[PDB]
Amino acid sequence: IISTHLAKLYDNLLEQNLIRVIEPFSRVQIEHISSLIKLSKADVERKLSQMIL
Amino acid sequence: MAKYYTRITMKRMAQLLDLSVDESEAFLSNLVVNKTIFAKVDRLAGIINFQRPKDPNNLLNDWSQKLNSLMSLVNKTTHLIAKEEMIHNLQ
Repeated sequence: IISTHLAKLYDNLLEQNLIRVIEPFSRVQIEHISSLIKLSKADVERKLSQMIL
Repeated sequence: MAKYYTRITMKRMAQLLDLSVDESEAFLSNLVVNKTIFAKVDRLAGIINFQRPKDPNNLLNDWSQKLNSLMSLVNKTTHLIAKEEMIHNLQ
């Protein structure tokens, strides 16, 4: 049963981490935030678009 | 420096901390997210500031406070002036 909730927990935690790392400042490049979150650029861009929508 | 400065470039304060810019911002990030010092750094032009945004209620409120202080001071002057004249031109 743990594998049923592991993916959703990971997604929620990703959202939390992204909001935490964006929070401390303002306008910034995407390369730095991708390096901080150690992910690619396209997926981070889509995640940001979904969050802002 | 946040107590005295208003807006400052990245490299100047990095030099004043004797350590690299990335270390500076990484060290102040956990400070600002802990809500102990307020700053909004910009990582495109290397300009950082403090200076919380201005609310309409505040501006004219401080204006009224300055008015209050002015009235109190101008009221206090006259008594001192009167006691100055009293010791010289009473007789």
